[PDB]
Amino acid sequence: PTFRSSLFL
Amino acid sequence: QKVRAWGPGLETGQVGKSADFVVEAIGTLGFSIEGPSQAKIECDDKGDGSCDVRYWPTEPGEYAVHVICDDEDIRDSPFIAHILPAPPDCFPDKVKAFGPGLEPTGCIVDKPAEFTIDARAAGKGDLKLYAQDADGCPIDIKVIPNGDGTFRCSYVPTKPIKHTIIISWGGVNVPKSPFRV
Repeated sequence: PTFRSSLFL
Repeated sequence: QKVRAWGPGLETGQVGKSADFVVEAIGTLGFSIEGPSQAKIECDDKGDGSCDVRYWPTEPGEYAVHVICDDEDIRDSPFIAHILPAPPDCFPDKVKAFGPGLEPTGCIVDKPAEFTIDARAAGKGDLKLYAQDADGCPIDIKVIPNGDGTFRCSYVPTKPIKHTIIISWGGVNVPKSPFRV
């Protein structure tokens, strides 16, 4: 399985 | 662009142990992590236009670390990090490091700042440093292993300014680190 997590500011 | 980023977690790490790195200023910022597991990510703002970033892989395998300035990747981003499975016998959390050369500052013009590293309660692993100043100039730190699992190491600032030292045992950033001076 491929997963994509991410955060921004 | 205004954004620099380096450190252990863009190369390597271990499962269920935070892959860490630094991001510096020089708009608003962002990161994302394609990988074999749901990674969890956080940028802890240090205050100083730099922030400790750590993500948490739960799978051995390779993860792609995109740092993103605006609308688009950082210079070398994505970075590509191979995460190793946690050896049964490696305890980075249990490494300690310390001494004059890891403070606030006091670290003067051209002059050596000492510091040691006690890896003895820390199991088996490769030691690796990552040091750049406040301009992404690399910092040379001769590290002399004493034998017993401790390490004499020092460097020479030139500045009434800040130098950043990241410390990795078995490719995993160490407690109290990255040290800022």
